[PDB]
Amino acid sequence: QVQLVQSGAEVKKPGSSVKVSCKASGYTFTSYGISWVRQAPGQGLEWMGGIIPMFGTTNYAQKFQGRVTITADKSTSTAYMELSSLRSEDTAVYYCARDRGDTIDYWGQGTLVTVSSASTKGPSVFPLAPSSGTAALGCLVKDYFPEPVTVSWNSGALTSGVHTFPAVLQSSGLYSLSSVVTVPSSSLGTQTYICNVNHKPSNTKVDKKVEP
Amino acid sequence: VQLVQSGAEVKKPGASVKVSCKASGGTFSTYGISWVRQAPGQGLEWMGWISPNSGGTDLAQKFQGRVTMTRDTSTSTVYMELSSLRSEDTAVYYCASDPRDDIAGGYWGQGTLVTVSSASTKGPSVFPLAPSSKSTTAALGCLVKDYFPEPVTVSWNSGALTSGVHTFPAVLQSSGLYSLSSVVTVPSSSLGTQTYICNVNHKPSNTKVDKKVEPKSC
Amino acid sequence: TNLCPFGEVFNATRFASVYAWNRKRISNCVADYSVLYNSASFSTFKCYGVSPTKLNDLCFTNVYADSFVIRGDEVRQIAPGQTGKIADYNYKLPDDFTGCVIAWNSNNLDSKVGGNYNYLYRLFRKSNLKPFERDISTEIYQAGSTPCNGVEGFNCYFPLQSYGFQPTNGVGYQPYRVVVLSFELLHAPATVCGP
Amino acid sequence: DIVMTQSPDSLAVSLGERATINCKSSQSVLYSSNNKNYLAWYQQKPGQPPKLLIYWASTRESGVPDRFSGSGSGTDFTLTISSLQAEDVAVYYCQQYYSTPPTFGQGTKLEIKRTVAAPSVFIFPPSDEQLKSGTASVVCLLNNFYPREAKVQWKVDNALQSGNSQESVTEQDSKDSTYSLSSTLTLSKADYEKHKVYACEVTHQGLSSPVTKSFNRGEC
Amino acid sequence: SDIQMTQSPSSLSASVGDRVTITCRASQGISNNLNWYQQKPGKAPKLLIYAASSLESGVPSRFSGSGSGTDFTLTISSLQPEDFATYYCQQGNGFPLTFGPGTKVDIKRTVAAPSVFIFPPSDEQLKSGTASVVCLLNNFYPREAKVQWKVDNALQSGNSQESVTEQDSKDSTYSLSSTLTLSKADYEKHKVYACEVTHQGLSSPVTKSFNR
Ligand SMILES: *[C@@H]1O[C@H](CO)[C@@H](O)[C@H](O)[C@H]1NC(C)=O
Repeated sequence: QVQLVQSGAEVKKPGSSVKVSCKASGYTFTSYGISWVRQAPGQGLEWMGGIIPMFGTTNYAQKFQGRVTITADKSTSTAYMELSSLRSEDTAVYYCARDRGDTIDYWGQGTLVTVSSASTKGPSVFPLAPSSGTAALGCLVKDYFPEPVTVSWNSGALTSGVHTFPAVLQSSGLYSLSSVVTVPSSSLGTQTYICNVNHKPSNTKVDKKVEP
Repeated sequence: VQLVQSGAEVKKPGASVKVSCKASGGTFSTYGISWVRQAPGQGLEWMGWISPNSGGTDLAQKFQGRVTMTRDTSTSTVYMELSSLRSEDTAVYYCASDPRDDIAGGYWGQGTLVTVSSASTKGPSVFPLAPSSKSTTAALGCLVKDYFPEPVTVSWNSGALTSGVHTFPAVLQSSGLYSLSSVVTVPSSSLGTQTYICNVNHKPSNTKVDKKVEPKSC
Repeated sequence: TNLCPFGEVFNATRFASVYAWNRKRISNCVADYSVLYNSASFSTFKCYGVSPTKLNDLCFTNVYADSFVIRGDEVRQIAPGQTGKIADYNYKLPDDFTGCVIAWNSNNLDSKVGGNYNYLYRLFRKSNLKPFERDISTEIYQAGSTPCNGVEGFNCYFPLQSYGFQPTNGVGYQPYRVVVLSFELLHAPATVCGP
Repeated sequence: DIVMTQSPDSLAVSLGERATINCKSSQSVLYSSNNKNYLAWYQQKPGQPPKLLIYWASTRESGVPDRFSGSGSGTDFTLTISSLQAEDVAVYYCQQYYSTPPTFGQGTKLEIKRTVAAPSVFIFPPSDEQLKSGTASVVCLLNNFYPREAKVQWKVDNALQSGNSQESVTEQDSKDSTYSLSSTLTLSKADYEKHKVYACEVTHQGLSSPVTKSFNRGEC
Repeated sequence: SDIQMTQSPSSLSASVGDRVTITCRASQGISNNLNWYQQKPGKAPKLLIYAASSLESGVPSRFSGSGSGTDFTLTISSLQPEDFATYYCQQGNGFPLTFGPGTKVDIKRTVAAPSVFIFPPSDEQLKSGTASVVCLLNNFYPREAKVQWKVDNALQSGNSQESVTEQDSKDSTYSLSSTLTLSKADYEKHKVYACEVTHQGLSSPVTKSFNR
């Protein structure tokens, strides 16, 4: 019945500070410790720090001093992890977790923290075209800062063979993503194919056609 | 290093009592603080345990639904609530220390006595007792009747007479009121030498009455 | 030939608790132990298995440095074959120890106004610590015969307790920083020597 | 549910003698890991909360005299006082903290034993101010007797009274090691108006025969 | 000096009903202070086994841990469809807390060669901003693959952002996307772009290319 709820995802400019909150419930607070670990996109788990609410003692990782400060509010059953002077390397999802001594038995939802120099910008989708068994086509979105982005193709009708990739961040650039689909070559000129892209943060839907 | 509990109070059936146990001169968090209740004229009955520095409780089955142990907001105290009070809940409640902690020697707190009874707060009626067919040393005293709630305190000659005085424990009457009698043995030579008065005091009702006992001719 | 960063552990701005005693690995350097013995800044400088005079002109393959803070009364327990709440539960030393122990007073650094309750120590364990073992478990201890699945209750308490470390404390209850050097020579080239 | 049963329920020991209080638990109180009996002893004088004197069934709490001593193992435990004094006259409980919940004994009330003492009986008629009130009550007094065992029965006009007398005994005096008892007979003033002679027949061991102190309604 | 944790193998592939055994090693001895965690993509880690030997509440009995000092092994009695995820080991014997690199587990499949395609940039971006050539692999079971991006007879490794999908839920095949980024003025330097791919299911390497 142990359950930990973390704060919402936040976007910060480089050099600023972030404060991730974590409210624990379903168990006796102050009887267990609480820890923080972050996971960079496509990387392992890196321990941030650990604090015991019984005595308020805080211990941080090797090189996070002057940057991280972890506090606990016993009355509200809430632990706050704060990281300041944030840079682009620190962008990751931070996990709150009930910390026993030699183990961690309950983990929180996590809170994504994105710190990049650019600001929100609508995506620019560019159509892919096949030429010269089955064939492959698709679309390509680029120059969008917020990570959430969706594709639906023929309004949900085209669902077999479609492969939407994970987004990758270009060098000093906004995220980039490509969606593809495999379709028989004999049906290429008969049926129309359109990719419907909806970027909720920019609130801009874009449809683009594909053809040789 | 000692534990000071809250003041004694009285309540009606179905009410709620909240006893505060403050720990002075340090904290008992190393082994916690337990609650033990003692019915008047009965044994010791454990009730539960609590951690003052962190929180969290552990309760017995017979009280699980009624007892509510609370950590302090500050001042390093401990609280305890009891709801749906029955007449059997009338007892003295102590906050005990664990026998095996040497940080503070095994010492409990002054027990907050709570009394649950349908009878309301009432003052005592005091009647003198006359010395006569007696002695070898004549014995006299006073009678207090129909008083609630306990405790009561009696003294003789405003505390001057302290030897040979016997104050008896009260008894609850079917009307829900206590009544006792306190006596004292004085030499039969001093009946006309020195007068005697009994000073009974009922702190709950805040009533102080002095009764002048006069010996009878026979 | 670079010297050993011993002022890196002895002048380490922060120290650790005994239940989580920090361990440093020192190698590829020359260490002058005669400077530390005659420093007159350490209240206790006891060595076991090694003569401190002959220690300087000697070589080892790898030397460990364990650092933590205890009470003054508990400095006696940081020694081979000792008994107590520290040696049994916080930090144990082997019977065949070949390293020194160095302790000194640290009231100004580890005790401030209103007390310094940030140093902890182990109070309960189901078994004694093995030599050079560490245990940072905050599992509630089963002091009685009734089990507890990680929930506080009667006969089940938090195993960690904070030191007082008040400025106007007694010497035996005063904060004392202690560093234990371990001299280990395994199947490797000796790399920590003296002049 | 570990029941603690002490023997005996009440003990009487002379001054300077030794007092032995037995205590038997429902099951063994030693643990396999540490061979320590999780048994404790408590003293509770009638005025204030209890005071711990023995824990782990042998080790004494600091600040108590060497008279008290913890002994026993397993499920049998005995508390022993070398020389009984007047100050350590109280009820003693044995309590175990081996299992949850911890349970105490029923208690052993310890009293000083002295020679037999006869009680000087007295009788007090109801006061005039009480007679002016709704009801009246008569007071029979027993004073300075060691064996608390004493039956008193009110007799009103040679008729045995019962169900209306409430006995009451004070605590043992520290100086003379004696008790005192007061039987209180309560009835309506109209019922008190009808009958003439009111007496309390007192029976005690130190009394060679039942001593009867009586009075008549029309007296002073 | 901290303590590092290593795992083996880096990536394992088995199927339902098989017996999978993973290993974990530490720099210094940690006694019984190792824990195993299971993380699935998009979700938080779960404690599988604490103290390297005891089972945690809510974990099936097929999971079993063992080891002491510096060598520990985690074994599964029989693999299940819900057991395919990434596994970590951590040390809880000292500070700072450190984890292992990780061990991904995917379901086994017959070796399948990747269908490779290549896409040119459309004219719509060339007006706004130079876009990249997109060469995608599709439906190959072993994720192990090297996307070689070439121009003329040389091999340029300046920029090749590889984006890979997770193992497909239906056919259990991966899909890779790589985008060679150059500028429009750079796009006229050679005007012939060849995509080269090496894979285990290919008898000989396969090159896809388009001109102008
Ligand atoms: C710590 O610093 C002091 C001066 O700040 C120096 O005298 C002392 O030797 C240092 N400790 C070492 C080097 O072990």
